[PDB]
Amino acid sequence: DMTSQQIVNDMKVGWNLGNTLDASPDETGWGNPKTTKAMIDKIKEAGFNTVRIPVSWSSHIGAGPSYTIDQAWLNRVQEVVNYVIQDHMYAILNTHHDTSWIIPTYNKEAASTDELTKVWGQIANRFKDYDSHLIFQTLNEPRIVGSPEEWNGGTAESRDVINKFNLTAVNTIRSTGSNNSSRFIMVPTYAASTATAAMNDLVIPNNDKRVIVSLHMYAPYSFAMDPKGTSHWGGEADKDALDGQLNAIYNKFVKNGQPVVIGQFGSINKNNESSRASLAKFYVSDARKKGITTVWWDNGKSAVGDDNYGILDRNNLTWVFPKLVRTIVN
Ligand SMILES: [Cl-]
Repeated sequence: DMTSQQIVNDMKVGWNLGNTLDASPDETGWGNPKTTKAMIDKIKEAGFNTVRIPVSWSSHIGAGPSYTIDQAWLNRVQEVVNYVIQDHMYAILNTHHDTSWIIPTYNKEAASTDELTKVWGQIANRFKDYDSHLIFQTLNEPRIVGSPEEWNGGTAESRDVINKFNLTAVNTIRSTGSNNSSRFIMVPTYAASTATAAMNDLVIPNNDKRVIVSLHMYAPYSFAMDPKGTSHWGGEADKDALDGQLNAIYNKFVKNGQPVVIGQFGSINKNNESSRASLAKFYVSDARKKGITTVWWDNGKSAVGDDNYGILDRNNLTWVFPKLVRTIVN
């Protein structure tokens, strides 16, 4: 009987198993160890209630027109889903670095739609009997790689085609029955962008009451993502800018009865844990006041500088940034 907003609130706060099943050609390909139950237990013990499990399917899909997903890969994905589910957390299962075959142009739409139907049909069938703690996310950051608008919310054409892709995925999921008839489903804007036009052009498939919007927002960019940007965050201007961004999401979606999960946020290590914790504390608390649940991007990289978003050392089961983790889960 739960509503989408009740689900989002129950999810509380999440952690991404990044650079893992989303790596290629296999789980260890980008330097992370094979995931264990003990790693996921650490997540639960810290107080997270959601794990997002990004999965890149491309390397595991056979030739058209069957597009068969390798059974051993599905079996491994299910092992990882089970770590999370057996710990009584929400699991988000997606498609991830799949832009090679998911291409949002009118010219590529028919072929991508067909493959999405075949691929989501197999994923959904395998996972159909899980309860509502398993959430499907149709697409990660669907976009045209290399286009000028890739990180600016796309174009009218690509935003239109993404709506068709999300609709195809939702219909395919629901068509498989069992608990997929009522499973909660996350769908992104173009690139999961918070750009005004990306959010304005999103159409919820079938106006389905069990669809949640997925957005990614590593704000503020210069502090959080840019290795050349400032290493300090705090104070009234920084709070005002972030509150403004969260309020735009609240005003567009949440206030109108459309729930939102920020399925990726985070900051890189600039030897600046205090600033990173100040940011996370404000981000998570202000998002929650606006009904929005957040999910930290952890790629297993905790050295200093570019792309080091990891906060758990998976190899020795140690939280590297203990003040930061505590601000995320409080
Ligand atoms: Cl200031």
